[PDB]
Amino acid sequence: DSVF
Amino acid sequence: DPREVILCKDQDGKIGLRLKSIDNGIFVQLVQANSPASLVGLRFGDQVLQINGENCAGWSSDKAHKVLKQAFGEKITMTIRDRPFERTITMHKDSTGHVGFIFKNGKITSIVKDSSAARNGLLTEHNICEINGQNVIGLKDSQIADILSTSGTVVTITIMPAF
Amino acid sequence: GAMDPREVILCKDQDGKIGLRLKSIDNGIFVQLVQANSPASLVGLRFGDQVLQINGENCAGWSSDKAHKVLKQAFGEKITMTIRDRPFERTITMHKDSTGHVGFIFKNGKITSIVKDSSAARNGLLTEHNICEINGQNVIGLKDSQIADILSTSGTVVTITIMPA
Repeated sequence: DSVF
Repeated sequence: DPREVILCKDQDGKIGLRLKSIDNGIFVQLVQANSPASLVGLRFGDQVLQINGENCAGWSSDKAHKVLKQAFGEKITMTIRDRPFERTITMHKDSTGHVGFIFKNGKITSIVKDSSAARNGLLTEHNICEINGQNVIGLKDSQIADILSTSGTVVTITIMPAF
Repeated sequence: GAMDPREVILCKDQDGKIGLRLKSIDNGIFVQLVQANSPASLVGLRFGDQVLQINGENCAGWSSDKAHKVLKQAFGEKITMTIRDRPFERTITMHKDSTGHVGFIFKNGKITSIVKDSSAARNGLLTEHNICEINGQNVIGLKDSQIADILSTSGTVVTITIMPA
């Protein structure tokens, strides 16, 4: 995904 | 020390469990909600040492599935070693909102430099099992993402190696 | 608590060594070899321990060569490390049968098969697992024939500490  | 559980099949003859062969043992791989398996507290990553007193050592996933299907009667006994590969790590979002990792297909794939994930030793090629007490096994990435994004500052994650 | 890290402060010995080899695994840094009677052994470090920080700096994502460089270059009189004790460890107690066997095969220090109807089978011994200690004794770095001698000469109760490889 993106960064979490 | 392992523990004994006794499961009662449902109407359809099922217990709401999928098993998987890993390293010549048998592990719980998916536990259905509100199932005979969830009732007795089975979780993803539990190791099944025996089914009805029979050693699971070396059984294929297929054999294990067949044994559950063939079990005489309505109750099935299992001897369980609770999640032998569990690591739970508490991180804290930084002042602008991230804990510092990327994941895909429920698996951590990278760790951001100078992040709380980095500080707290989060590992890649590990499955995300629980976040802040919520089971996320079987969830879509977008659902996992949403849980992470909406979380309070404290983000406690349970991970296991992706075998 | 038990799962939380511990802090060590080490000093390089007269040879400029702490007796430690590290490796990058899954974007962390793990202890791969601890020299006997070294600064590292003397704070209880062992194979499979996870190193979170050295001198306050995160180890996350460091390559094996970078970790080697950091240790080689580190000021000798005070090296701090933040250690997570071997994650994923399992200790299994087995019992020898009338033949002296507990019931497994291993190769290059890693369990490879479990014998049917054996103590190892009953106690859920797993394959693709490194043998770390037998009856408390570190076997990391020993030859298979040496590991075999420890097993063969053991008393009836065989306690093995393992970690997924």
